[PDB]
Amino acid sequence: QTLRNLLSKVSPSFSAELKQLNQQYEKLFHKWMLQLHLGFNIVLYGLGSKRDLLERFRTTMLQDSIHVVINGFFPGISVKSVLNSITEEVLDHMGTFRSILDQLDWIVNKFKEDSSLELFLLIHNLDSQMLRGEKSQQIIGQLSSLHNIYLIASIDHLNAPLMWDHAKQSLFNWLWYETTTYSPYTEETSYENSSSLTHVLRSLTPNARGIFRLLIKYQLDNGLSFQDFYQQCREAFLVNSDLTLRAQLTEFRDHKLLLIPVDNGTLTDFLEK
Amino acid sequence: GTCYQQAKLVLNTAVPDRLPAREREMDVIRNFLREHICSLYLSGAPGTGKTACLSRILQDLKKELKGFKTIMLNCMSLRTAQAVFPAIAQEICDMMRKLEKHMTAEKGPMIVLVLDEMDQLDSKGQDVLYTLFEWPWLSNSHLVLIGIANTLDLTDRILPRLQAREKCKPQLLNFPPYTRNQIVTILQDRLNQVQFCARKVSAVSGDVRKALDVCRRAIEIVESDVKSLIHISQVISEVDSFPLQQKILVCSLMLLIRQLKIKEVTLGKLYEAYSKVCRKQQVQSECLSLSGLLEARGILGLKRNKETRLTKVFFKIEEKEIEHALKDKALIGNILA
Amino acid sequence: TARTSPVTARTLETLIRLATAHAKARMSKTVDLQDAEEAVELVQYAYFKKSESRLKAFKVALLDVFREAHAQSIGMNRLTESINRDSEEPFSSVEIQAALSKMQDDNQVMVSEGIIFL
Repeated sequence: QTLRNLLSKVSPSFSAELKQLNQQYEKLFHKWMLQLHLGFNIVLYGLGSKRDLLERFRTTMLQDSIHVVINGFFPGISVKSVLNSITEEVLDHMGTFRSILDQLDWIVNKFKEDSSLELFLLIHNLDSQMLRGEKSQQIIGQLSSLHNIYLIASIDHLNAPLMWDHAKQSLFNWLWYETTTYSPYTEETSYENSSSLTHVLRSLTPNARGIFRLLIKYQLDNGLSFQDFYQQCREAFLVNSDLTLRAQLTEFRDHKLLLIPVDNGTLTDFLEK
Repeated sequence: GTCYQQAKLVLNTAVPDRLPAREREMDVIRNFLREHICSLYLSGAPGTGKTACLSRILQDLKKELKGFKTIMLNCMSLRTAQAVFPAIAQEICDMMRKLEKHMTAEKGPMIVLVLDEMDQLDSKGQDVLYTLFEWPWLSNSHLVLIGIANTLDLTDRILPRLQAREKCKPQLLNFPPYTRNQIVTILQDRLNQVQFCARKVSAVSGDVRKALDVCRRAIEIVESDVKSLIHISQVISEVDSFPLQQKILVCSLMLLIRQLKIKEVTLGKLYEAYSKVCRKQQVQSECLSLSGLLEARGILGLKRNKETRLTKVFFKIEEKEIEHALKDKALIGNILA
Repeated sequence: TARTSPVTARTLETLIRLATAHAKARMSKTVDLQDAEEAVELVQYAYFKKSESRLKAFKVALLDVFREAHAQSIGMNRLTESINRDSEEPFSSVEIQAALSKMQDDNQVMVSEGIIFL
């Protein structure tokens, strides 16, 4: 999958229609801002990567106000991290919190006491694996229930409507907009995690390399019993005592290398290489 | 007598003034550092002297070049991975922001940070390593970071994202194990006032420290004999009477594994077989104690399942070696018959 | 290649009979080599349808010697006697030493002062 890094040389097709499509999409920003500012939260749904449109909207209209961007497609994001970021910067508070619910209570009380605070949220790929928790969406909806917070979200998964319940629907107060941009999902697939054997075996002792080669050969022929494997290793004179063979087996185990959990085709290609 | 003492002293594990047979790696490191003074990852097997050679070359660069600050840190001295953040700051003078602001300064001497045994800096999310590797590629960065590791998969398991972004790939250098000729050259360099030991060390592990220990032990045995090939092989074979009840127990267990063919035998059946054999030759706490004692010698292995009956027993020695360890065939025949 | 018919004792009878027929083809009295060769070629066509041994013997003998001793050191007299006793051919010393040198380059066998160690 390393070849992916070199695959970016392919040129796009029919880019003129995409240009007109983006120009048509650009004109809805004022209406979206008006709908946000009256107490509505907006979801964007449609085919194609819509990150570019959101970034354009931010850099065009949100350069004069406080705004927080969370690109949830990163698999390391959690709601507690968002809460900590809000507390540390929006309110500039450093004190730790005993529980998530207590942090939510503090934030709600602070925002209710201070009516001069306005915050904008820009969430990318709200359907992330880490944000699908019921408590996560409950927390986000409770946050969005305030009249001093504006929410723009994006949907890219098919089963998104199952996330929201009737009470959650009432809390979120959603409006929908269809914006299909046809953009490739380069960045959003970049962080996602869908050679090693050669590098490991390069610096290992040649006896271990031969033993592993024999093990691969037997595995491709048809798991070995310990006794038969020891006898065959004896026959090749790569082992002088069973303690040494078990030491080599433990060395292989330490690298997570009896069955080898490696695909047959990869082993066949590696043997000749 | 002083000759033996001097030979033992020279062959110690202390870092020497010169490390021969590693001139290629040392030259590569020197060229890299001189290019980056006017991100490196060393990976190697234990006993390759990576720490020693890096310390020697860093001392040489300190002697020859000026205008840089070099900071050593050992990861084992830190109980927590996150504790790497203060330990670095204490060596230069929210804390990570202070480190970044001190590192991105427009004017400032170059900083060469080396963290020995990088593999100990693992995290539940690998965040610390990611930040450390992304530091040298920020704006106005003056960082040359060197990471020493024994694990070969740190650049593979831990850093897929650095492979995703081409600009953040460090330069990797691997230390091959010492060959027989290299070991012989090092040994003759130590004694300016052999082949068999070097061959065995290279074939087993290639660890120069192991060869030094072997020759030290050989010198110790030679000097002990005087005060009162053969020595080297003797020591290496050394490193590389049983109670009668224990003999009866192990013979009974061998009979059981031959008879019922199972790999592991329950303690109750083993005790029953032991009692039957004792009745044949007219000879449970004692049995369990003997099993534990046998496990102490390393003859038998016990999978302990928190109960007397659930503790399972297995062998560790080939049958032929077991038979030849016995010096009497009369007992063997009597137990077999 | 697979076989169309099983090979039994009757195949030898068939070979003899085909040789006799081919000898009958040309006026003669005796059976010649090509007479049997023609029948053999016919049988080959009809029936079927679509050093190193030195090294192997040396290794087998070494295995037998070393785990008939159950020790890592073996006396030279017993070595030679057992190697040249169970083998039909007492092997040449020069080629034995060449094999020993090749295995030494393989780091499998070391000979020192007439004693062999693995």
